[PDB]
Amino acid sequence: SNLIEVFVDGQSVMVEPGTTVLQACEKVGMQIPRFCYHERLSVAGNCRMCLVEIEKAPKVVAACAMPVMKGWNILTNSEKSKKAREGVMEFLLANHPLDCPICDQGGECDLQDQSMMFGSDRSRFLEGKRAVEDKNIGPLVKTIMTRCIQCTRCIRFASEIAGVDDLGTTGRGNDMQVGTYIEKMFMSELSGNIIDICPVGALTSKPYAFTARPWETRKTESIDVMDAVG
Amino acid sequence: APKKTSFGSLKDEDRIFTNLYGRHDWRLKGAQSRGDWYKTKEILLKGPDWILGEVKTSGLRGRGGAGFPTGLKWSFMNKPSDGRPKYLVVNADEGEPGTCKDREIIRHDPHKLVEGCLVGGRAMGARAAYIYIRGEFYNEASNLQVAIREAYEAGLIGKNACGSGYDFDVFVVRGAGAYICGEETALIESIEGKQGKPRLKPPFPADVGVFGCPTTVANVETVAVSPTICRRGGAWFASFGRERNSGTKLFNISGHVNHPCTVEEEMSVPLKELIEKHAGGVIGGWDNLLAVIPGGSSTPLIPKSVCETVLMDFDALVQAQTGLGTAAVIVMDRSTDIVKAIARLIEFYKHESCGQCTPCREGVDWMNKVMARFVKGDARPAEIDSLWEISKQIEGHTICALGDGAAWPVQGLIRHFRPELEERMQQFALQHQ
Amino acid sequence: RFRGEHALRRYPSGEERCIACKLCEAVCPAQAITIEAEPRADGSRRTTRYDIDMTKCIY
Amino acid sequence: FDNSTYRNLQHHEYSTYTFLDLNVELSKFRMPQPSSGRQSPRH
Amino acid sequence: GAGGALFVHRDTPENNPDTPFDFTPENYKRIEAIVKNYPEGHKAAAVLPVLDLAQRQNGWLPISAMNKVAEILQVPPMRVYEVATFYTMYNRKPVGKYHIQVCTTTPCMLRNSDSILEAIQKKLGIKVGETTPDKLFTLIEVECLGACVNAPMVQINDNYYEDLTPKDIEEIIDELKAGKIPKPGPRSGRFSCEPAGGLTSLTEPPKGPGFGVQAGL
Ligand SMILES: NC(=O)C1=CN([C@@H]2O[C@H](COP(=O)(O)OP(=O)(O)OC[C@H]3O[C@@H](n4cnc5c(N)ncnc54)[C@H](O)[C@@H]3O)[C@@H](O)[C@H]2O)C=CC1
Ligand SMILES: Cc1cc2nc3c(=O)[nH]c(=O)nc-3n(C[C@H](O)[C@H](O)[C@H](O)COP(=O)(O)O)c2cc1C
Ligand code: SF4
Ligand code: SF4
Ligand code: SF4
Ligand code: SF4
Ligand code: SF4
Ligand code: FES
Ligand code: FES
Ligand SMILES: [Mg+2]
Repeated sequence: SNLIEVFVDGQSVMVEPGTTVLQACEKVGMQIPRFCYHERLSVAGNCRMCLVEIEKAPKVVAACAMPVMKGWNILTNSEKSKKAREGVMEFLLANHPLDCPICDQGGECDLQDQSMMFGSDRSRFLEGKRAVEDKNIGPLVKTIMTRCIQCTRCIRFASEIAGVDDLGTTGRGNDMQVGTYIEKMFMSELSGNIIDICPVGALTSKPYAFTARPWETRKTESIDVMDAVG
Repeated sequence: APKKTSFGSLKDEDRIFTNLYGRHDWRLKGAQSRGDWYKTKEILLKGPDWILGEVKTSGLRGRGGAGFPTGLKWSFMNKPSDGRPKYLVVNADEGEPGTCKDREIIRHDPHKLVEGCLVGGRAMGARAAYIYIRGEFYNEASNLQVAIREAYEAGLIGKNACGSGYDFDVFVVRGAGAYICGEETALIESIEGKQGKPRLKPPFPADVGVFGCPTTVANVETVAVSPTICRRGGAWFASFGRERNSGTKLFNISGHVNHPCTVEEEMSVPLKELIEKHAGGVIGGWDNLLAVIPGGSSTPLIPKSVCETVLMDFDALVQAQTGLGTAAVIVMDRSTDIVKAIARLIEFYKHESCGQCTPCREGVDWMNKVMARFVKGDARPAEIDSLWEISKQIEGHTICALGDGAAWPVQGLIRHFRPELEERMQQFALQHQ
Repeated sequence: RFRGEHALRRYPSGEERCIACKLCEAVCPAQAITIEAEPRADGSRRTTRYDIDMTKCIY
Repeated sequence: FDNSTYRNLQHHEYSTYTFLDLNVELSKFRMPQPSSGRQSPRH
Repeated sequence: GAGGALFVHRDTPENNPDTPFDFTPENYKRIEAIVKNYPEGHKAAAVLPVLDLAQRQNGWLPISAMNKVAEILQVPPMRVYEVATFYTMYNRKPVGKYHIQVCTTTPCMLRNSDSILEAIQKKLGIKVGETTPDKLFTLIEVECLGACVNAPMVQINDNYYEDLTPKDIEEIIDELKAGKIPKPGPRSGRFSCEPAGGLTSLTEPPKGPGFGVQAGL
């Protein structure tokens, strides 16, 4: 019908018009590395971790934002894609603090896992690191802003899902920061979710702080009784 | 005879910007007697297709720096209306170091720009023109507003704009000190009241632009020449410069030259002739020359070995591995610290990044720190190649082309002046051990 | 390099070095280490339980 | 015909509100603005 | 080097949400004129000019000014905070009556911009971030101002002063102190972007209208 045929690593698949490269790769069961893309938030394209090579194209495209074109051949494991991921991980880790033993994200960190899976194993960064002051946005969400990778997921969630425009970015370039710019409590009935969507330990649970690590926990799938939504 | 080979000597009878030096009335009356606002109604009545054709025949390429063919790019808005208004945006940011052409066009020939806006909007089918000017150009913006006011009073714009039947508005919006707002999508975002952060493409502005409506972003120089090309014709404009390098060009010659200035010249003029004729040559003679940045800070620099025989057009400078850029020549003689100049450019780019995307926001600051250490000699030779790779990672992996403009000067310095870097490192090690 | 009885060390200031990362508890092949942690009164990341079962330990 | 004189001295007499005053003056000749159909994107 | 300015706001007795700020009625007329340019339903597009207008009346931007702009345009205040902290021409701290901005980028530096910077520093007795105790001057360094051909150049409260020399920069300061205003433009007998002597081109009388017009038009 209106489906168009595209190839992921030389394999044919039929996709709806306007489907992004990331979703087409997901159709064959391949997950493109990401930091800023969330399928329930608006597309940002800022992290640049999802860059992939299209066959017979010199420039890598951002898979999370670029719509697939008919007859395209994505190449998710080519040398160009791997080197793009390695470079982007390198830039992400350049200013990141050596906080894993004290970070609550420790065993649940998308940054850690994607560094292990797609990045290099070494640092060639020989400068000093940037450090930023902490923000206080209430008693529920602990804030350690140095860890922020500037994904902007928190800003998009608060604006679009929660309906609040309290979060934003001040400054520009290296000094750009995520916050409220004033002493404000990000208080809302859906606020705690910004802990889940934040990929790093920049936003963590204050009640949960330091108590457990993810590998020791046992998971019981259950239902909530705090209201009638279930 | 066709296919000329020695370009770079054109008289004042063929210069579009006749009031470049502001020696003549900058107001409407002046422009009118200088040839401005002539047969505008006839041009408007010829229709968008005829106007688009003239731009196409001329071979006009974007003077903002990228050199994309203007006719094809303007033809992207020749679609029928979809219920959304159409807009033309004039890029008057002029943030590139070494570049001062748009400032002079705005302050001394504003009516050329206003008429160019009218004709371009007619070609695109646009409804109004937004002129985004630099915030630091307060007097230039005020002169522009005076020109637009006297054009409105004389019926040259606004309702029916002429005896034409076409309604067109011209608005001037001032930025607030942001070089990134020169990028077309970042400019669009700054017009809409947001941070000047570039968008991802696709969509291109011809599909979703300002206020979400079809938009075309054109450089002030590109827009200004639009009416002269229409009256003179596409064939006349082309008759200058090499193939695919047609027309005239404004050049800003600055740095270590005897008479820094700006001048209109044929496109394919050799660099040496341009420097020694209009700028008075390099202080200390032509043999005192060390390096030249031909197109503003975003382009890689070239050494004296190349500068003596290279032409000043897009393809020629591409073959020299640098690029024409904004045609902003910065000259540095054998008396300057070549590493310090590149380090200052990298510091400018570090201070001008918008911070949206990871490779720019992190790697340009990283390159700034590495380059500041290179200036002293703190580093080791094994870092030079390392620095090269850092630039490669940044280039082509960022949303915006500011990352390219940050990574290209470093690549040029490493490609042409590596031994100076190595000897600086050796000296620092010698007196530090 | 000799491996003997276990000990928990301090910084020269007298502050404990352990920050309750639980890497020792994760790596221990005998599961001899038991750790419980909470924020200290001054907000520090410190342990409230740190046990080693010396008859489980393989040293 | 004198090409040795720089006429451009209008800007010397420009004050802080000159640009905005010209904007207010030009607000009269303007065509009616198009509307998206909302008061705001949050309406 | 590093920016120096902080991108968080901490309340002070002189800068808090209750600091008195309001537009003049004339500024409200100007705000209405500014708002009208943009399409209906896209009123926010006026954040950039109106904010600037506030700074043109007050001198700087207190947090109350940002709140007032946000309330007038019905934009969330954090959006105005983003705009204010992004653009470098917005003053989130008080400045002197005269804001001296000297360009130090590469084309401007190659023509001895450091000489101008040191001359200003020794004339005013302040550094490249400080304000004179009389609260008349504030000196900072800026990137390329687009007046590279006229380098070294300085920008003061919307006036460019170009082709500067140490003696020249000092006199402008003297003229600004004694209650006069100096004429902007080059300070070397140039008054243009022209070559410093000779006028290599644009010497012929300008051509009359319709001179090069093509046939059939
Ligand atoms: N005039 C100044 O002060 C400055 C100029 N520049 C120059 O800007 C250049 C880079 O600008 P970019 O826009 O990133 O280059 P680009 O090649 O990506 O595009 C330039 C123009 O062509 C249009 N375009 C390109 N491909 C298109 C397509 N497939 N469909 C429709 N439209 C298309 C773009 O919309 C844009 O208007 C640089 O070469 C730099 O020299 C940079 C800084 C300042
Ligand atoms: C960081 C950056 C800054 C830019 N600044 C300007 C500018 O100040 N003026 C301009 O005309 N183009 C500037 N450009 C290039 C614009 O993309 C260009 O103007 C646009 O594509 C249309 O220009 P054209 O008329 O030459 O095709 C800039 C590009 C980048 C990446
Ligand atoms: S966020 Fe992840 S990478 Fe960063 S310190 Fe915490 S665990 Fe380590
Ligand atoms: S705090 Fe977390 S979600 Fe918010 S921008 Fe930083 S990394 Fe992204
Ligand atoms: S390349 Fe730099 S200026 Fe361009 S979008 Fe990315 S961070 Fe912003
Ligand atoms: S929990 Fe174990 S590994 Fe972590 S700091 Fe304490 S003793 Fe060391
Ligand atoms: S078995 Fe003993 S020595 Fe080995 S990791 Fe466990 S506690 Fe340490
Ligand atoms: S996931 Fe695509 S740019 Fe971040
Ligand atoms: S470098 Fe000084 S004005 Fe351009
Ligand atoms: Mg988190």
